[PDB]
Amino acid sequence: LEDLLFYTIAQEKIPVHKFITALKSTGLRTSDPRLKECMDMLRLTLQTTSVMLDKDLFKKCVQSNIVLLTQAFRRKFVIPDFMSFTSHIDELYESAKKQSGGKVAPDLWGVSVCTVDGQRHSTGDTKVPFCLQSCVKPLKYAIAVNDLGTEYVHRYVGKEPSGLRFNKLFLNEDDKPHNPMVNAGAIVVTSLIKQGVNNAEKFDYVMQFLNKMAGNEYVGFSNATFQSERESGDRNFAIGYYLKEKKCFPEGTDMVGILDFYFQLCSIEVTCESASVMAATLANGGFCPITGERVLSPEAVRNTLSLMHSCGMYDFSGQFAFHVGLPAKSGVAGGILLVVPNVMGMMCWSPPLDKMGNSVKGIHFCHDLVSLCNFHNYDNLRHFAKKLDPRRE
Amino acid sequence: SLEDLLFYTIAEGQEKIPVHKFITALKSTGLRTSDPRLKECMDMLRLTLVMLDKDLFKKCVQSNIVLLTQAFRRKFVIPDFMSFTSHIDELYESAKKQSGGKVADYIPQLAKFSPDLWGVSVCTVDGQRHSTGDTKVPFCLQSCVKPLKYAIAVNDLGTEYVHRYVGKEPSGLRFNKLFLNEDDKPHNPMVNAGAIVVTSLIKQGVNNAEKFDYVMQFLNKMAGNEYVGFSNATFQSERESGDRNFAIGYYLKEKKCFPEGTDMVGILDFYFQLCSIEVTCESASVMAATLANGGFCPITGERVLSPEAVRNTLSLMHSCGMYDFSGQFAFHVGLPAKSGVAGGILLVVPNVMGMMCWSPPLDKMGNSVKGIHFCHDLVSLCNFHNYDNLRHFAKKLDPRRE
Amino acid sequence: LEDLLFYTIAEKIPVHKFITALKSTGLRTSDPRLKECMDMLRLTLQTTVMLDKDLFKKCVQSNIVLLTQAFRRKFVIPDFMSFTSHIDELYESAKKQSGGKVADYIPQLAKFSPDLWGVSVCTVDGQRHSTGDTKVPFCLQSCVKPLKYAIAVNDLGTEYVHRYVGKEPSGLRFNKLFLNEDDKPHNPMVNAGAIVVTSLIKQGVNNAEKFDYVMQFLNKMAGNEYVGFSNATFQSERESGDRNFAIGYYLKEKKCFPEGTDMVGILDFYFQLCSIEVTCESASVMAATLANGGFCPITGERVLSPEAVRNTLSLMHSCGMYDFSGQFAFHVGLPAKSGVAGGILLVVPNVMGMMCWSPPLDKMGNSVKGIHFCHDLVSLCNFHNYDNLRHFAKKLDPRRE
Amino acid sequence: SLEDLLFYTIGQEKIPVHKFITALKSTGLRTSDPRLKECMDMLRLTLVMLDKDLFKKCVQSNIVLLTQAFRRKFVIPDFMSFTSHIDELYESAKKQSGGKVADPDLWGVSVCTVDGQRHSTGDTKVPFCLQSCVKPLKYAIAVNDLGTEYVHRYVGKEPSGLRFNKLFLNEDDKPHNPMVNAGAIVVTSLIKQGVNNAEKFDYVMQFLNKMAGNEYVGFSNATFQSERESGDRNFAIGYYLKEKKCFPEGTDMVGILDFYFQLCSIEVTCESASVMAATLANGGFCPITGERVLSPEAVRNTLSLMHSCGMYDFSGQFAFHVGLPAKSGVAGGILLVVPNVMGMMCWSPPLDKMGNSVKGIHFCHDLVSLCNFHNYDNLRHFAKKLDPRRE
Ligand SMILES: O=C(Cc1cccc(C(=O)O)c1)Nc1nnc(N[C@@H]2CCN(c3cccnn3)C2)s1
Ligand SMILES: O=C(Cc1cccc(C(=O)O)c1)Nc1nnc(N[C@@H]2CCN(c3cccnn3)C2)s1
Repeated sequence: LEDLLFYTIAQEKIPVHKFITALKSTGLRTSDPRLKECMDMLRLTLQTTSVMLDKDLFKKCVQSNIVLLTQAFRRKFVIPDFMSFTSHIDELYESAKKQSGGKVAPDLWGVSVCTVDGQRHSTGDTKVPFCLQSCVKPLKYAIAVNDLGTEYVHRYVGKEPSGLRFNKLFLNEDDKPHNPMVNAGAIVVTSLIKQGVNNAEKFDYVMQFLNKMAGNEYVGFSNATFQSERESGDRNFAIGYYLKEKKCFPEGTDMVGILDFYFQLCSIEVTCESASVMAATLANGGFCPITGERVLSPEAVRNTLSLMHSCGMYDFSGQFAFHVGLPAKSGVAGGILLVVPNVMGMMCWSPPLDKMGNSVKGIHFCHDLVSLCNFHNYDNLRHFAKKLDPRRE
Repeated sequence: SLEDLLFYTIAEGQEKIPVHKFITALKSTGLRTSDPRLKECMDMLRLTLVMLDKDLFKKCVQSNIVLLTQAFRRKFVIPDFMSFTSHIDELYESAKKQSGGKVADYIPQLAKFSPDLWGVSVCTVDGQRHSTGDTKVPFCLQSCVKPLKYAIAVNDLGTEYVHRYVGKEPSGLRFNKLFLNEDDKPHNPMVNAGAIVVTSLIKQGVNNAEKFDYVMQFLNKMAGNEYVGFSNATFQSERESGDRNFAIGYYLKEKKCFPEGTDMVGILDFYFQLCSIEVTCESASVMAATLANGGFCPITGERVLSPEAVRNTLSLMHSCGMYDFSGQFAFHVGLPAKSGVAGGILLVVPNVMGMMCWSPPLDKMGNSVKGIHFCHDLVSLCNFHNYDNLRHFAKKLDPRRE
Repeated sequence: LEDLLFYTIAEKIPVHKFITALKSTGLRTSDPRLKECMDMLRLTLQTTVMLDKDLFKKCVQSNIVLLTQAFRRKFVIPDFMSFTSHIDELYESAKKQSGGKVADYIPQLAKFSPDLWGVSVCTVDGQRHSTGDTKVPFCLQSCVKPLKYAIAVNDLGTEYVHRYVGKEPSGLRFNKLFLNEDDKPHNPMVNAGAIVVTSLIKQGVNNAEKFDYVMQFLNKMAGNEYVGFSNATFQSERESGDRNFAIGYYLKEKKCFPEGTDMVGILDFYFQLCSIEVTCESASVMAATLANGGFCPITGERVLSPEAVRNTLSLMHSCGMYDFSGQFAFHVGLPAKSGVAGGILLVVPNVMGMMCWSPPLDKMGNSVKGIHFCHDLVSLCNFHNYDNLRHFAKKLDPRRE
Repeated sequence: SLEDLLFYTIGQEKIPVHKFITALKSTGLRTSDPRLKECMDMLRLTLVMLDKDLFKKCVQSNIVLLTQAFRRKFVIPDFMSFTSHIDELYESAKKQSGGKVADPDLWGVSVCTVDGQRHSTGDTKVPFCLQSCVKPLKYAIAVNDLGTEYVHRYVGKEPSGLRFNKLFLNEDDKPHNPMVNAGAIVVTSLIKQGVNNAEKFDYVMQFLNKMAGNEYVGFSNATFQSERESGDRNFAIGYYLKEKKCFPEGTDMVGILDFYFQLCSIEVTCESASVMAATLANGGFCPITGERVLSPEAVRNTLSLMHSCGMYDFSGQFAFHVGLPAKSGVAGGILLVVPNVMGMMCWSPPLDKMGNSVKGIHFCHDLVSLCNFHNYDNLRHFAKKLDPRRE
């Protein structure tokens, strides 16, 4: 298997740089956690002789990681021609870049891609930290369903868009918040997680869960955003008191403590790069693609994607489901967390928002992405007219 | 050569293949001997008529060799079809025990149907077929026709024109009491007001008899020429008790929701006719499979609908297709479906198969009790939910795999 | 007594002096209750311009009760001349407000000059005053809604009528919903409620007889002044009545009609009732019948039961001015009903009826000049439902010397 | 002279004091009436037989009021016959024993006419909290001090219609009216702005004392503590209004909520509350003191909104059948105004499903079935009703 792969890259010896170039062109990064042993071995070899790899040295280096390297080089990844795909991503990025309207809650614009096989691409401002805000709502819902199951969670929150052209009603007709993607629903979801412990431990628990979803890439916290959310959270206090009065919380809930935790969760920071990996975990059935670790149950992921599909883009949710047909979640910092199930996760970020509250550039990019590729939920992988299918050669 | 390869597969060391042995093997892939794409092969077999040498076999199968090769090399979307239909039969028998609900009675033609009629038909995107129960009994599409006529409208007129007159979203728990959204358009094509507007868009400028003929011809193609009929007795009854639909018609007219030059009372007549179109589970499953197969009819290979028409139809069936149960159905079942008052549920598994489930008794939401029960069990068993993962699906079975 | 009254007006009374004094009370010489007196005066000017004690007694004796109340300043508004002078000033002030749009949805409405403006007053004692265009016929339209509701309650009682229609404003939900939560039209003053009310009247006879019955009832309310019919308005209403057909089918589906109703026949009758014509003068008498507990003030006949009148006034108060109803109830505080021809039927209970008419409508559908006049009227006089009769700051109380 | 005329009406040489007192009470006035203070002081100084001269000395300072009383010029001339009807209505409502006390057999009705004629039956001297019955009173204070235009920049003027009171704000982002909780909360924020809550409360208490002609007004600290501990719905309203900028600039919203709970906890008796209602019936003048308490504008606006908005979700039915401005509260009080005639307070703790006192609702319907008091009854033609304004 090491030999087979040796011949593919070879003709007596392989220069190390040639192996690295070929590896990167598959879309994997040399820092990928699943390539740690291989890359450690290569570094050790460049020490123990001072740039050329025979059959035997090669086998020694790649043997621990041979399954993944074989899939990579045999073009078995979900997107086999990754270089051609990222060239299209860059063109969509540049086209969205020209849409400069909208209002910040301005010129920063980044897009990151992580496939379900861990292939990575970034364009623009993808290493700048920003708060998740409402992008965290699907993530904490997934955690709640993961730990508690669908039946328990949906005793407290509903499963459908309100329809009302406003977040204006807090409760559906059964006295539950409409869904986990609206503020009242996210507040109730927050109350379900890790009940019985203090806020510091609840927060640590959620942070550890997000670290795993992001394959240990950047997850941080903006104390400045937290302070500001809590000082202008009058609408959220209104929701909290309303839910308390209507008995919407689990028995023994400290409602004002839950609101504080809620503001903390909104203030969690990511980059486009780290958030794309979180989205890829959702695209990959709850397994983190760059570590192989099982993070969320399949039930948690399926429910989260269903509700992002119908409820994730504020009052634009219905239009977005129809035209784009992908589970997505927007936030006021300008983030759009986007999932292409079975294919990839993305995070798009540009601060200026349209009248609906959605990033202008991200919305434009999402429409162009589905115009180009047969990724709409109800596109037919068989016949798709003029679209490109990046899953094929 | 391809015919020879296939000859050896069926021959298994023998010099000649008995005809019955070829037919049995063919049926076990899921294809029917009547499949329109196997016409030349079956014609040749009839001309030959009970033993087939290499040469005679090649003469018979040569015109249809591509399809027969895919069949016998287990390349169909569901390779182990026999095992799959065994699961379908178990789900069928389990739903059969759920005999609650009430048959619709508001007209004599609905009230007449036995509560105990129950059929399920499957047609995969490769034309593999299976039926259990009462699958050859005609019943009216009723609201099951709504996605089909919307697909026709989008096919002929494009998304932009159609959605100038009808919206694209569920109204939400505002029930179905409001006829128009805030932009004075019916909320979507799956509610009565939206379907009435859609009906006014089709084949404009010709009389109702020609509009109806056109729609009937279109449904014939979607069904691969299987049973499509018309119930004049249902039509007469719909039209005499259609007070709610007349209220909608006058309301839309007042709010100028129709294309210029519309004869609103004539459109209502056409609407009642379309609701009275009859299918069987068998023929409707093929229509659903056309939608699962990106607009190509799987048992004919004919392009019937544009990709845009099919995608838009499936999107709206997903969110709007099961009356007030639409949101719950989208969440738990996660498949585009459309129910009707005759007890039909038209069900699409994109890229995999179409189905029609039919049982007259309806739940409190208006949906077939047995069909709803079957749809839940189907997705509990198989990784067919829209947001199931194709790689990691816990203990579900994936019928696309060996 | 005739003698007492003789001395009040008096050795001999010139006829012209008796007539001018009579007119200054606000009564008209044509008042039906003065017929015998005026007949006797005309006969006297034929036989034998001067009236001694004896001739006077012969003339006024048949009508002496009414003439005594008139001359002893016992009418509801004793200084009527001073009151009508205020009415005229309010009229002239509203005349300057010439904004709004004439209704155009049918040719018969679109036709009316924006500048037509009339106000007529009829007190509960039959005192009359008109200013401006008060003898021009126009269709009641929605102004007929309280009148046919009153007829229904008169003939059938409150409990029967309110089995089919509700008793409350829908709330600023506007009038997009045809039915309340109990599947009844919200009240008799909205189109769906008026359609159901129409189905209750004179059931079991044909439309021609239903119409004749309503017309005879309106004639009595108007003390036999002008009540007519605009066939041209009727034809136009019926050919563009799409919204009303929508309501009719909706009500039929929801079983809102009395058993055996011919819904399309009811719609036809509904359009006929909307096309009934009045003048400001004749409609003010209809409003005065409602102000006077169901007795027509110029004939003394009782047109409607006390129950019918009370219920009609209650619903005009809360539901009568379309989406402006709540604002109108708060600021003006009088039962009123508007219509798309520019009419405002206005009732001051225990005091008077009025009809204000000016075609140009505001954005709510109410006559701009009529609305302006109604506000000024209550700013000036202590007529608001919740003004006090004893302590009213700087308002004038016309029912007081 | 007026004292002499009155002397003759009450053909002896001398009037026993008891005979003057019993005749006075039969007009409906009480001997403690503040407007009869000088007369009753003089009688006490005199103390049992009164000649022409002594009588004149006693009644002279109050002679105008005593003349109206004895000449049957009061709004209800045959008061004794009227109170006999009130007692029958009282006994008939007494038999309606359903409903649930807010989480019991007490029943009182008090009448005060616009002329200060008084009658009570049942439990009319037991203190209970106004609760929502305070809403029209504080709205009247706000309009009195600030005018209609300013107040209605912050609160609307109409019933919401909506199934219940599920929406806090109308389409213009104002609470629908002053009689719903959100509207009363905004009204509370308008009163005596810029001073602390203790002074705002003192000011309102002084205003209520005048409306009640100085009869019983108290405060239930126990009710206040309970309202604030379970006021989650009111905190939701407060935060919602704050977010939508519904309060005057510089408002301390949590302080306003505290004041709101205090105002709900003010105590009255049926007797003292009937006088407050009579102030509203009498154009803003307190009938038993003659003092001007509220502007005519404040009173008219208050009565208009009580008419359409005062009886929770029963308001539209009540307006149609009863046709009188009224305001109910969760302690079982119904404050009722018959404009130009009288105020009443009905109190019985058990409430119907709408939140209204069962006995009070029954009494209000019977009162208008009997008498031509509906706002759209006619004063000349009224079928078989009794008109208590006539002899
Ligand atoms: O109708 C129901 C379901 C429900 C909620 C509570 C009780 C029931 C029941 O009757 O069982 C039903 N939902 C509701 N959700 N939220 C409501 N009110 C909140 C606070 C006030 N508000 C608005 C919005 C716009 C304008 N003004 N105020 C939104 S009402
Ligand atoms: O006002 C909007 C626009 C719109 C659309 C979606 C939501 C809203 C909203 O209420 O916020 C408004 N649309 C409407 N569509 N249909 C309406 N009325 C029809 C006939 C009468 N009717 C009913 C229903 C129940 C009871 N009574 N009559 C249905 S009015």
